[PDB]
Amino acid sequence: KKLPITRKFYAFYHAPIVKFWFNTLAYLGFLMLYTFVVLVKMEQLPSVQEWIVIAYIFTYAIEKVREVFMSEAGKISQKIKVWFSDYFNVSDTIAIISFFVGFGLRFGAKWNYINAYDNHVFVAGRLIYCLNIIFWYVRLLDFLAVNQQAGPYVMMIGKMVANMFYIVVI
Amino acid sequence: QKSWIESTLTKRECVYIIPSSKDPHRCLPGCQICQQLVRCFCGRLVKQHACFTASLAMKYSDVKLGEHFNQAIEEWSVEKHTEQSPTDAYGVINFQGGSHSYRAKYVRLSYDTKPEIILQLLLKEWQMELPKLVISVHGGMQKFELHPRIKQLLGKGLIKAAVTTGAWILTGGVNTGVAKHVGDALKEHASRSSRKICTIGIAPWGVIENRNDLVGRDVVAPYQTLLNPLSKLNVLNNLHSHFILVDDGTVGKYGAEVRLRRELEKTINQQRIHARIGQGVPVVALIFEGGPNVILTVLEYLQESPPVPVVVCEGTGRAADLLAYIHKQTEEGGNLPDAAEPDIISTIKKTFNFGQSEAVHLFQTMMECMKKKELITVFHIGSEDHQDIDVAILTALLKGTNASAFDQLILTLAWDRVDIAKNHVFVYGQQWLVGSLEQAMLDALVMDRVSFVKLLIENGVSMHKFLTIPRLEELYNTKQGPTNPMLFHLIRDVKQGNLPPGYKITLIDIGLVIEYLMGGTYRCTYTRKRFRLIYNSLETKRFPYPLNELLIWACLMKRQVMARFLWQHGEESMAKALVACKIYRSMAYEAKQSDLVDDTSEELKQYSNDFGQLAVELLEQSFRQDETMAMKLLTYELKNWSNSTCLKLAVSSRLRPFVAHTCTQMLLSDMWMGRLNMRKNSWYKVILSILVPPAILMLEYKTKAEMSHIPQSQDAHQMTMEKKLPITRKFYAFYHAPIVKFWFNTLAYLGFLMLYTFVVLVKMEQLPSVQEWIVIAYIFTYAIEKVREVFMSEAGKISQKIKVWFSDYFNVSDTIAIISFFVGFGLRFGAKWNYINAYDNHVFVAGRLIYCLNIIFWYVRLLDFLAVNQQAGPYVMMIGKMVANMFYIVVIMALVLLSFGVPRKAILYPHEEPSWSLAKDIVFHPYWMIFGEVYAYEIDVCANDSTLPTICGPGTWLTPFLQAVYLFVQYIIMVNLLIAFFNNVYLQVKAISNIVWKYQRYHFIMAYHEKPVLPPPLIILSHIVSLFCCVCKGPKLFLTEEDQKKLHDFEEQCVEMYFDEKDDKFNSGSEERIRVTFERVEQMSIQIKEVGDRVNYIKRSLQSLDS
Amino acid sequence: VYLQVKAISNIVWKYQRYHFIMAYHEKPVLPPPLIILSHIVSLFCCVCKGPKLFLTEEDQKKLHDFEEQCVEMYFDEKDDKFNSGSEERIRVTFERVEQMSIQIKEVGDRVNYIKRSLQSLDS
Ligand SMILES: CCCCCCCC/C=C/CCCCCCCC(=O)O[C@@H](COC(=O)CCCCCCCCCCCCCCC)COP(=O)([O-])OCC[N+](C)(C)C
Ligand SMILES: CCCCCCCC/C=C/CCCCCCCC(=O)O[C@@H](COC(=O)CCCCCCCCCCCCCCC)COP(=O)([O-])OCC[N+](C)(C)C
Ligand SMILES: CCCCCCCC/C=C/CCCCCCCC(=O)O[C@@H](COC(=O)CCCCCCCCCCCCCCC)COP(=O)([O-])OCC[N+](C)(C)C
Ligand SMILES: CCCCCCCC/C=C\CCCCCCCC(=O)O[C@@H](COC(=O)CCCCCCCCCCCCCCC)COP(=O)([O-])OCC[N+](C)(C)C
Ligand SMILES: CCCCCCCC/C=C\CCCCCCCC(=O)O[C@@H](COC(=O)CCCCCCCCCCCCCCC)COP(=O)([O-])OCC[N+](C)(C)C
Ligand SMILES: CCCCCCCC/C=C\CCCCCCCC(=O)O[C@@H](COC(=O)CCCCCCCCCCCCCCC)COP(=O)([O-])OCC[N+](C)(C)C
Ligand SMILES: CCCCCCCC/C=C\CCCCCCCC(=O)O[C@@H](COC(=O)CCCCCCCCCCCCCCC)COP(=O)([O-])OCC[N+](C)(C)C
Ligand SMILES: CCCCCCCC/C=C\CCCCCCCC(=O)O[C@@H](COC(=O)CCCCCCCCCCCCCCC)COP(=O)([O-])OCC[N+](C)(C)C
Ligand SMILES: CCCCCCCC/C=C\CCCCCCCC(=O)O[C@@H](COC(=O)CCCCCCCCCCCCCCC)COP(=O)([O-])OCC[N+](C)(C)C
Ligand SMILES: CCCCCCCC/C=C\CCCCCCCC(=O)O[C@@H](COC(=O)CCCCCCCCCCCCCCC)COP(=O)([O-])OCC[N+](C)(C)C
Ligand SMILES: CCCCCCCC/C=C\CCCCCCCC(=O)O[C@@H](COC(=O)CCCCCCCCCCCCCCC)COP(=O)([O-])OCC[N+](C)(C)C
Ligand SMILES: Oc1ccc2c3c1O[C@H]1c4oc5ccccc5c4C[C@@]4(O)[C@@H](C2)N(CC2CC2)CC[C@]314
Ligand SMILES: Oc1ccc2c3c1O[C@H]1c4oc5ccccc5c4C[C@@]4(O)[C@@H](C2)N(CC2CC2)CC[C@]314
Repeated sequence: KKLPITRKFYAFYHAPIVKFWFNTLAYLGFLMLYTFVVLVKMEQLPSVQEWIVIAYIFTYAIEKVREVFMSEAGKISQKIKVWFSDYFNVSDTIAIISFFVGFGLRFGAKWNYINAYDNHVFVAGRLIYCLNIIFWYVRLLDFLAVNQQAGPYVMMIGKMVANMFYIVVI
Repeated sequence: QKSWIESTLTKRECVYIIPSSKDPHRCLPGCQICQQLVRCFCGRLVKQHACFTASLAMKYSDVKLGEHFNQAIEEWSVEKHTEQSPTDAYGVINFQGGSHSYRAKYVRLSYDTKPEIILQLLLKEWQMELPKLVISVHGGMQKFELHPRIKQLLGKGLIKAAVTTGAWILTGGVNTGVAKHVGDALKEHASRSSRKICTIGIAPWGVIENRNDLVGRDVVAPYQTLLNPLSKLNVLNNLHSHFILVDDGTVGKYGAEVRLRRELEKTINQQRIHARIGQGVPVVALIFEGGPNVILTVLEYLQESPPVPVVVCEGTGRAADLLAYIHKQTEEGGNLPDAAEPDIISTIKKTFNFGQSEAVHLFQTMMECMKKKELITVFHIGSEDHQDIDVAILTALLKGTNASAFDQLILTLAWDRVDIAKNHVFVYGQQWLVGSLEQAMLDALVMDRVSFVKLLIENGVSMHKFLTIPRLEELYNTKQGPTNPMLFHLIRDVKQGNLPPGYKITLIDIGLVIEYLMGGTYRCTYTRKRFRLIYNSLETKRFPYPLNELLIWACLMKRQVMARFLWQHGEESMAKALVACKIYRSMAYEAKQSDLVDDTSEELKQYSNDFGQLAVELLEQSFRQDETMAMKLLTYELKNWSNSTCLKLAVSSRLRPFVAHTCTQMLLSDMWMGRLNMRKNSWYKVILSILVPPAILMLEYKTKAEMSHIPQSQDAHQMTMEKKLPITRKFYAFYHAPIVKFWFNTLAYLGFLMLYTFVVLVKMEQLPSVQEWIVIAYIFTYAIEKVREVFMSEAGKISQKIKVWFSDYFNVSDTIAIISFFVGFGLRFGAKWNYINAYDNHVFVAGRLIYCLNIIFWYVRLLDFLAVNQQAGPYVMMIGKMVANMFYIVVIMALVLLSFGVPRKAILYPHEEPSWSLAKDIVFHPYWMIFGEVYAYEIDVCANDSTLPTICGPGTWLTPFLQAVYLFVQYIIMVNLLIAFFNNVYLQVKAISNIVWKYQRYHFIMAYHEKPVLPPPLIILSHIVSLFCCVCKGPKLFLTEEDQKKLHDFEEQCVEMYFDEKDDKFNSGSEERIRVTFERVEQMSIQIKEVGDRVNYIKRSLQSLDS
Repeated sequence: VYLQVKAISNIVWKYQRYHFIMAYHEKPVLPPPLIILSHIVSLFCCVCKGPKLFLTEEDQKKLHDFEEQCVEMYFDEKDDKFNSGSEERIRVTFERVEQMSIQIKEVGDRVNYIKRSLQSLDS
């Protein structure tokens, strides 16, 4: 029993297994809040739950920018071509961009003060939230794919969609 | 200085320069030519010494002014005027890659190295193993060219002597003469056996080329093998591993190592060959094509204590062949044959020109080498004489140097060579001492020498007289063999942690390990009263069954090859295999629950499955011979294994293929019948006879002779010892049959559900109805019986009874069902009634609703009753295995569910306060869509035929698109993925479920021998009697003594038939017949070509006799 | 199509654990609501100022000996499996029985050259 006290904290928080659950628990708490935001009535100013959501997706987007620039290959345009080759990285790009399109229409709109959803710009911003949240539930399969048993089925669903295309066309 | 070589080893330089004899060559101006060409008497010339002290003396003219008083010219000895100095050389001498990389080492040491220092060099520093044989090859330098035929035999024989004994081969090192032919033997038959072969070349630092390239402290130097045309010097041989290099003067001066190599042989022969054998390492001398100095070396070996023997070859043709010819024309140790000395000395001088003067001096050496014939082994090639020189090398260490046959046998034991021991130690006429063969057995068991245990048993050693208590104390307490590092962890677990540092293990301690591994109520023969008292006293000091005692030993010491051998010898073969399956299995479970750097649990688990497979294959062999006698083998007490049972041992091991084998299933099917002959009855008749007790007496039963293979109770046996079976016996036979106890509980259980379904569907008043009290009386008395199953089951530890019982599915489900019933009955019964309207009391509602939910437990429990059938049972066990296997597909289906419900609720209902109804609404409708409900008129809420016209609003046109995607993913992808999952996993889950069903009929059927006759509404009558007879005051298979004798003869006969048909199936396979053809056609190709050469030796006389 | 897509999906899943696990050696400790604390530090230490397997010199030597030994064992067991197969043993039998048929017929002719001298030396 070696490893004094301040060494055992470095060992824990830098283990990849710990970084995973420490991102997973934060992601599940994110969806619980972002499910609350989208089911409950939205007022003019965002709620405290809704700012936490925005703070997540914003800071989550910065980390995706960092993964691109600081990955492997010296050529900057070669960093791009590798990263847009994965499924959920393309899905994150659509999810991050469409959120701030939706937050922009939501937040930067002239309110009515007599009845909500007479502003069609605010409706369109809210309805993008309701559709953007699908990206973030399907992303739980991305978290579920760490398991030895679940993982191969998640990768299987995509391969079966491609293989049955022409039966579905018929 | 970070160099063990520098503190111990020695270079040495000729610091004092004496010139050559008299003459500088040419070139009149004498003042320059004394430096240009005149050598030192060292041997090298004056410009290469460099002499840090005498470098200041070479400027005058040289060291040591002139004529120097001619007696003093010779004065250079290597002791006086040749100064020692540190290392200058060690490293890898890696040869330039030919076939492979071929590394080696070198030292460059002195001549005056002490014999203890050179021995310290080879072992510790160079990480070499202490050998078991030294083959010092000796011959003549530079001669050459064996024949091709003789090159294969002498090549193959030298390798198989060294790789099968782990030998050192001492050569000359340099590529001239012998080492060229030693290494070419290594070229042909290497098979990377340099791990076992360590050829050590002892050369000088003289005639070797590129000596200055090897200069360096810890230098991996490259070394070339190119035949230098202009040169005549010698290179090292590439296929050596270690080099010892001795310098007396310098380049030239071709001898300094003859003493040091010989003194190395003295040091090895003084070392013990093994830490159990007092005999020293033998040294042999192999003689190829020789020379004049060879004859002085051969004679120096024979004239010594100990007399090192000599092996001489022939066919090469030199002094080697002289020793072949001189030894041939000579009987036992007398002087000479008829006077043919002019024929001998003439043959001596054709090798080297001596000329009748000192060729006579060779003859006094040839008459002392014909003298000691017993230590000389000639290998005649051309008549397969003595079969492959590796036999003849190792046989030569046994013929001479007269010693005991014990000394001959234990020498072969260290070499791990039985074919020498069988064919040259166990020959006819050899006389043995009284306790020598026993000491050989004790050595062979410890050293893990299985094939010598086989040889000593065949040649007279009895294990009954051999294996004593103190000797078997030793077999556990050895580190001089392959030991188990796990046995010491098992001993401290049963002695509460005390561990003294010496700690000779006792057999009282081993028995506590066996009882811990076998588990349950196992009691070894070491921890009983009879053994402890005779263990204090120290024939009765021997064992009655020794091979039961060693088979446990071999398993606990993790010696599998020894365990498979000791299993085949002795009685009770199928039982010992099931014990060993249990012993390794328990050690495999202890290995995982222990902090070791070496797990070795997968090795033990494989060893457990090997003996388990042997048990199944003996049951299959016994079942084919006689079905009835094989069922007796499953259930007779063993009397040497704690009165246990081959079923009880296999069920303890969870060895499923034995319990699921058709022999045990016939036995379980026959214990189910009891004394009913259900081959000529029907299940209609058993049920009818439960309801009509006088219909019992119209049922065909089984006789005493039709039940000799079925275990019974003690008092049930008394009923059989006496159309037999009078009236009051036929009632005992019926109501105690397990098949009858089943239907008599099943009918009571179905009547229970019919009542408890009535109670829960019909209105409940304040006081319980008569139907409802019967229900309570059932579950109460049913709960008492479950408490009795826990306490009175198997294992003495009360908390271990708990852990086994909560491991089954329906026993956990019964616990929840029994507890939640009385929670519900408590809220139901013990509540203040209202008397104006029922179900205004929320405590009574909650009690009733628990009944409505508790009844699900009792319908699902009908699957527990349905699982007795051969066809339904495996499907019930299959349902559970399929739920576990499809978990992660269903999880994905649940995330797709939430991916749709959350946006649909968000789009369609934009004006919601926080409520727990939101959790309901995002799950509810999307779940029912999986099951056929499209909600057709709630799609497109803005349509005219919509049933939700007020939900139409901004953006509700998105939801038909969302639901189209949802159901495509659910039915068309995920439901069909789940159909496909079950199809392609069906066969291997149906198969596993059949074995699991067949395995657990044992615990099922053996439970109904202990259950009472009477069902769980009336069972309280049986629990009064069970307390009455216990305070006031399982089954066995009975056999008479003439049926135990017939059973032991059956067990022995079926094992004999097992190994015979196993050997006949192997020897009659196509794989084995092809290779024995391959090996015989190989030998026939050798002979016919060699007979084809003899018949060509015939036609030389045809031309002669035709003349 | 289940078995061959389930099989391909297992290998693809196992392949991409590398890019997955080696990504989490470079990700920050702290999750994406609080990760902005880690991006300040990452810009602080960069402007102001992957993993390796360390081995001592006596462990590199033990590793190179292991690599060499396992390659030697590879070609030996590859040659022993080929020379011990039923296909190769039949043909080496085929080629030797062919040569033995040649020799015995040709030794069978020599022994017929012997019986010419039997009638001679019997006379
Ligand atoms: C590696 C790859 C993955 C990473 C991708 C990361 C990049 C993601 C990129 C995201 C950018 C997406 C576009 C932003 C929105 C513009 C469009 C729009 O509809 O605007 C609207 C809002 O117009 C405004 O002026 C208010 C916007 C407030 C700020 C929020 C948007 C920017 C945040 C971005 C933060 C992202 C940064 C994340 C960190 C880097 C315009 O319409 P309106 O004004 O509402 O209506 C006018 C009429 N009315 C007033 C009568 C109603
Ligand atoms: C091997 C393993 C398997 C075997 C497991 C076997 C053990 C199973 C264990 C079972 C025990 C389970 C708990 C019992 C009920 C207590 C909880 C409860 O809600 O009580 C209620 C009844 O309170 C009473 O005082 C009336 C209870 C009458 C007796 C029935 C319960 C005990 C029977 C147990 C017989 C089991 C023995 C079986 C044979 C051993 C309290 O609430 P209330 O008073 O209704 O309401 C008060 C307010 N009001 C008056 C205004 C309405
Ligand atoms: C073991 C394996 C794990 C299973 C998975 C997890 C299981 C899912 C767990 C879901 C959690 C439960 C949701 C209900 C939440 C509470 C409801 C409540 O408070 O009030 C509601 C009561 O309604 C009910 O109590 C009925 C709830 C709906 C039935 C759910 C069936 C399961 C379908 C899904 C199964 C697959 C799930 C797929 C997963 C994504 C009503 O609201 P109220 O405000 O009380 O009154 C409103 C008045 N009004 C009615 C007159 C209008
Ligand atoms: C980004 C990642 C963060 C990490 C997560 C932890 C940090 C986040 C934690 C807390 C932040 C909460 C916001 C602060 C304000 C509190 C007020 C409040 O919520 O009141 C509500 C109570 O609601 C709750 O108590 C929870 C509501 C969200 C549902 C999910 C809770 C769990 C999420 C996290 C934990 C699960 C973790 C699961 C995995 C282990 C009452 O409703 P209202 O607000 O009066 O009305 C709403 C109307 N409005 C919106 C129009 C105004
Ligand atoms: C504040 C309270 C905190 C706790 C609460 C939260 C609990 C935590 C969060 C979520 C639940 C997870 C708990 C079980 C984890 C088991 C460990 C395991 O084996 O993980 C495996 C999968 O690891 C994953 O992370 C799989 C995905 C789960 C997290 C993301 C949610 C998606 C699935 C659910 C979404 C909803 C489902 C639908 C119903 C609503 C990885 O391991 P393995 O390959 O099996 O091998 C074992 C060895 N190993 C671990 C070293 C790798
Ligand atoms: C108009 C009405 C429509 C009618 C119906 C028809 C339309 C609907 C049809 C199809 C919808 C399904 C979309 C998935 C298809 C992916 C295919 C694919 O290529 O996958 C790739 C990965 O992708 C995955 O592994 C997918 C994992 C996420 C699940 C998809 C979301 C579904 C659940 C949420 C839905 C919730 C529902 C509620 C929300 C609205 C794999 O590709 P590959 O072939 O293996 O290529 C080789 C590997 N390679 C990628 C590395 C090169
Ligand atoms: C625990 C194990 C026992 C073993 C079983 C045998 C012993 C059990 C046998 C008999 C016990 C019956 C109780 C005695 C009182 C009789 C009155 C009666 O029932 O009247 C009813 C007639 O109902 C019937 O005749 C049957 C009602 C139960 C349905 C199942 C019958 C078969 C169960 C057993 C045989 C099937 C065996 C199947 C397998 C071969 C009329 O209704 P009520 O009662 O006027 O109104 C109810 C209202 N209250 C409840 C609010 C008051
Ligand atoms: C190991 C086993 C543990 C068992 C623990 C025992 C649990 C005992 C628990 C509770 C005791 C209940 C007694 C009353 C308590 C105070 C409330 C009260 O008096 O009345 C209230 C009762 O409200 C309810 O909800 C009653 C039902 C609660 C039990 C819920 C099921 C628990 C068992 C799960 C299944 C078993 C699973 C177990 C399987 C393992 C209201 O009624 P009232 O007041 O009479 O008048 C009417 C309303 N009025 C006041 C407005 C007029
Ligand atoms: C008062 C009137 C009394 C009579 C009436 C009551 C009749 C009796 C009660 C019930 C019906 C059973 C009658 C058929 C029995 C056939 C015999 C047989 O082979 O049994 C097998 C299964 O044995 C079982 O017990 C299976 C489960 C049936 C009893 C429990 C009810 C669950 C299934 C139904 C629930 C509802 C279903 C849904 C529809 C509502 C066992 O045998 P085997 O492996 O096939 O091998 C034959 C050799 N052997 C017998 C030596 C082993
Ligand atoms: C919120 C809404 C939920 C949404 C849906 C999802 C939830 C529903 C999901 C699942 C429900 C099904 C439950 C059974 C699962 C058992 C799994 C298992 O491990 O089985 C074990 C035994 O178990 C059996 O053999 C089961 C036999 C009883 C049948 C189960 C009841 C179903 C019928 C009544 C239902 C009637 C319906 C009406 C009543 C309400 C076998 O385990 P194993 O893997 O083989 O392990 C190896 C062997 N070992 C055990 C010895 C170690
Ligand atoms: C894109 C694919 C090809 C399709 C091409 C064709 C379509 C072009 C694409 C999109 C069309 C978007 C506008 C259509 C609405 C017109 C009618 C209307 O007013 O509807 C509603 C508002 O609707 C809105 O305010 C729009 C909301 C924004 C939707 C965000 C993108 C949705 C698609 C996902 C992104 C796309 C990618 C998805 C992946 C495939 C009605 O609200 P209202 O105006 O207040 O009506 C009065 C109501 N009242 C009487 C009750 C008060
Ligand atoms: O092989 C077995 C053959 C027959 C039975 C069992 C066996 O094993 C048991 C087991 O295990 C299961 C696992 C999953 C699903 C069902 C079961 C079952 C069922 C069961 O509970 C059951 C019958 N009886 C009591 C019931 C009164 C008959 C007890 C023994 C039992
Ligand atoms: O083998 C892999 C094992 C585990 C994971 C991946 C693997 O490969 C990836 C990949 O590829 C897929 C293709 C089709 C369907 C699913 C995926 C996935 C999923 C995934 O996105 C995912 C987990 N994490 C991020 C998530 C935080 C965990 C990143 C890496 C990832």
